[PDB]
Amino acid sequence: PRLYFENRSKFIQDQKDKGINPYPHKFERTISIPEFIEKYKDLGNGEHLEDTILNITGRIMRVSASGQKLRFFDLVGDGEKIQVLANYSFHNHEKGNFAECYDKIRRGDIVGIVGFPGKSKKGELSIFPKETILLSACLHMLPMKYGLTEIRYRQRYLDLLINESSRHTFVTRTKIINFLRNFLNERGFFEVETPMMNLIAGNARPFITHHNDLDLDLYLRIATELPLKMLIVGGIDKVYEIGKVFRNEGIDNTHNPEFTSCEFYWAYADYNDLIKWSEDFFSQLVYHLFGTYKISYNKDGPENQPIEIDFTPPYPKVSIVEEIEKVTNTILEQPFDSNETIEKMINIIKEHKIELPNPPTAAKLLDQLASHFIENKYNDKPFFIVEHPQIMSPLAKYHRTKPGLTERLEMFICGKEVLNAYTELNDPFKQKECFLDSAFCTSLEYGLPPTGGLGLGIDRITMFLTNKNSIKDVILFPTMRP
Amino acid sequence: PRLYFENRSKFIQDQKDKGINPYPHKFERTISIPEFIEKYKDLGNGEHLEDTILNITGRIMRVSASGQKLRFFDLVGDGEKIQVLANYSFHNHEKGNFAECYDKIRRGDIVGIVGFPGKSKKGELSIFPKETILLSACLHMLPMKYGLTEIRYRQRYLDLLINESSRHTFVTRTKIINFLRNFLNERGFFEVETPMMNLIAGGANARPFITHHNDLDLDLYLRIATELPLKMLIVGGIDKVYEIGKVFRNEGIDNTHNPEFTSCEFYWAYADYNDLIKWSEDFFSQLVYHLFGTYKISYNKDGPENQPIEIDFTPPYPKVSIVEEIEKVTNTILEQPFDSNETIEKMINIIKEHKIELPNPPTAAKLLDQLASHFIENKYNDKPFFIVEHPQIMSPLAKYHRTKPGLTERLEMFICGKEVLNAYTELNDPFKQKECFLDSAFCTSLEYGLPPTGGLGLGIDRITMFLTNKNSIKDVILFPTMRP
Ligand SMILES: CC[C@H]1CCCN(C[C@H]2Cc3cc(O)cc(O)c3C(=O)O2)C1
Ligand SMILES: CC[C@H]1CCCN(C[C@H]2Cc3cc(O)cc(O)c3C(=O)O2)C1
Ligand SMILES: N[C@@H](CCCC[NH3+])C(=O)O
Ligand SMILES: N[C@@H](CCCC[NH3+])C(=O)O
Repeated sequence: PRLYFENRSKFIQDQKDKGINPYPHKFERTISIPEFIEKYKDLGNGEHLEDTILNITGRIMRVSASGQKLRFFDLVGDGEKIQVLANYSFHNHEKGNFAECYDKIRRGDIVGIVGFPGKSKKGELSIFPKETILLSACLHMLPMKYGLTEIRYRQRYLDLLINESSRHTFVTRTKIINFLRNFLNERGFFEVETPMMNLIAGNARPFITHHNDLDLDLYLRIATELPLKMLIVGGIDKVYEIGKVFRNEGIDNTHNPEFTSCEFYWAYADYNDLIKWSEDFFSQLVYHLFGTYKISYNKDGPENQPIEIDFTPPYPKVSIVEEIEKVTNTILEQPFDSNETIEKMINIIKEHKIELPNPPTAAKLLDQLASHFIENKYNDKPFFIVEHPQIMSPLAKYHRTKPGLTERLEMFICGKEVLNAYTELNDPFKQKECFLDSAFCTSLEYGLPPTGGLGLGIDRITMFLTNKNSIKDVILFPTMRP
Repeated sequence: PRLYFENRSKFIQDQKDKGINPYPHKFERTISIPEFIEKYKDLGNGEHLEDTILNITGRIMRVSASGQKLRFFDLVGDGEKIQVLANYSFHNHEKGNFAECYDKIRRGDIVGIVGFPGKSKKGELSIFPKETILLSACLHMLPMKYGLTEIRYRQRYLDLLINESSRHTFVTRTKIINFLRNFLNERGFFEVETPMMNLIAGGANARPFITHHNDLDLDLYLRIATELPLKMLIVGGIDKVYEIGKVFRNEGIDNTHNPEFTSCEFYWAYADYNDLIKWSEDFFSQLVYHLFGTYKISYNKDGPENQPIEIDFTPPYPKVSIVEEIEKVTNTILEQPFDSNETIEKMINIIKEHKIELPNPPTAAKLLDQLASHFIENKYNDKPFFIVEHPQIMSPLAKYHRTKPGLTERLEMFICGKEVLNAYTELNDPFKQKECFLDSAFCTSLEYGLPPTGGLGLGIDRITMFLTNKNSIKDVILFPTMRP
């Protein structure tokens, strides 16, 4: 209970009163635990190198029987575990009594060990201490290795120490990001940094904050799209950024207020080049992590059967306007925001009984029509939704053959959007929103070269590559209410 | 005037009416301007590669005399420029008349050129078109060289297109961040992402940006530092963890302070102050040598018109204790407790005696920081120097000094009198943390055992300032924050 904390807290006072520093300043580690393994993992059983004295650190995760001559411990560090065999014969009695300097070590304590490598006669690789010091004691009681359950979200430090699956989840998350950064850097791109506080944000509700020195409300950025396109006008033909974006929307299993995004912009490249980029990226991404393009994902949870997602390119391409016109057997007349087609789309929303968006705009009705009849159609492999109407794509260049549409693409995994790209609209006259930042509109008048931009959802991508059902499991500290 | 813009807009709709698209969708270029230089720079004067047809792009930056046989253009791309030599003879007339297909081209136009490489007989490397197509027209009149002087901040695309000093400046900024990232990555460090919005301010001394989450009905503070969540990740087992990102302080705006700026904080288990001193000296010396080939650089401290100073980055760097030198330059004896009304009285009498701008509020920590900002920080301007052994009153999250009472094992590196580094060994005992009788989540994380850790913080925007020879913070940020 709280009793264990009260006992360990006053033990720290005892050692302080006995002239011992329970939190010493420096302990010179001469080898880490993973490095300890590789250097001595092929030693014989019972073979001791008693004449190679190491200095090792780590956390105690298991204390064994208190045999008054042999002590067994578990030293875990950097995600890997070794054994500690404290023998009275090998212990240095010059610094303290053997039984006295080991009965005080509880499970969870950070210790510093001076010893030599070797293997047990059983066959377990162990470090044999001649000297053991407490570096940082654990006042509370650590849970068992299967005791975590939303504590993993608030006390993430416990979740990283107890559940082995949690570390792997984040060792691969930053590997997905590092692979993405190298993928663009090796193709001649340019990582930059665009501001997060502006005067207008540019489908999102804005986080409003106030600057006290300037006395003006600033919108937290919802997308790094506009300032990156302004950098394309500036000459930076291949630019990207990987940072946090903000949505003041709802919180559920696949949405978070802040979330990691990546947007690159490619000069003189178009919609066809963006499809090839995503096919090359995701295929090599999952092959870099797994040695294969087919991955297993549990859409229904770990208790149920998983599905197989094949990442072998190419991926299916599906036009949104056509399949909405097929699965519903309807014909939508352009313009889609006419008072007749708007009513016709609402009629389909009420027949098939779907949550009608609020308010009923032709863009939201088309998006809602695609979210039910198209998105959750193909789950065993990623696919693109292509050629969105310009009523749904204000900054996407008009389609070069079919009127009313654009050259847009959205890739989905298990029916969730993880990618958004299109050929960038560069005509300032065809951009009617410019009669949006007025600084962006002015930058279009200075000449935006034919550009293709693409946006990636880092958190959702990491979810499906780690077999996770909730976005709270790919973020170290998800924002919640105390 | 703006009539140039009106005529270019009328020109661009008339071209649409004549059946031509002024903004085409895709042009398949097969070589970039830097590649064009790298491949054909070592050519003979007047030599033509008559059989290699290249498709090249770029922005037109100079339009010369409209002679009806030869046309000279300056085509720039990715910070480098080649010449365009359009000859009437070489022009494919089946696509249009030579004079008509080139009178439309204005300075600033993004064009796609199909031609062959070579040099003019005068020695200029050029591209010889046989057809040129407008990809994106520039409707406004572009300014001249160094025609910009705060328009360069509000229209950074103009600043990147005209003067090469800033494209070189921001390429150096990305190189500094890329070098730092690979510097930590090579040493087994682990880059993560901590939340940017939390519930309490913690890590430094500043004012936070306040925002409201609607569907959570809670007010969240924008993070002033990543110090608290990263130390929690040290307890989690990740012994070498760091993060690079933005941080927010609702303070003033001047030449060395910006509302949001880039920060980097790493935490290294089983390392203390000494290990961080060696880290700081090895990082800065290697970074400067990696960027310049020497450890000595020149910086214009107070403008490009005045005398600049030379900064030597050869390790090691001087170490200066804050209380030790505040006592020697003011020939006063300030002893502990520093927050006592006797020491506070003597410190504030030094403030009046030297006509010093008093801090607000004049706490023992802010009085001590202002005294160092007036008597120690503006000292060593020929070499970066460390401010060492700060009192515990100015360091709530720093471990007590192992041999000097009332102090912490803290270090602050200063370049030209401006703080660019903050580091100390981490206070790992929850009992000596006064606020943990900050967040209760960070206090509870300390209870579960924080190994002896050394943490450090870097001001990326201030570092790129002194390494790109810039005087203001607005010159190292792409889109600095400013009001209409
Ligand atoms: C920038 C790249 C985008 C491409 C398309 C896909 N989109 C996904 C984004 C949508 C979203 C909305 C929201 O209110 C909250 C969220 O946490 C998220 C989220 O986590 O993911 C990323
Ligand atoms: C990265 C964390 C600190 C380490 C030590 C150095 N310090 C310097 C920091 C101070 C500051 C305050 C402010 O309100 C606004 C600013 O733009 C800046 C700035 O750019 O630099 C950063
Ligand atoms: N800003 C888009 C991604 C980039 C689209 C291409 N400019 C989004 O929020 O999905
Ligand atoms: N977070 C500190 C810098 C790092 C201190 C050492 N952990 C700051 O705000 O300056």
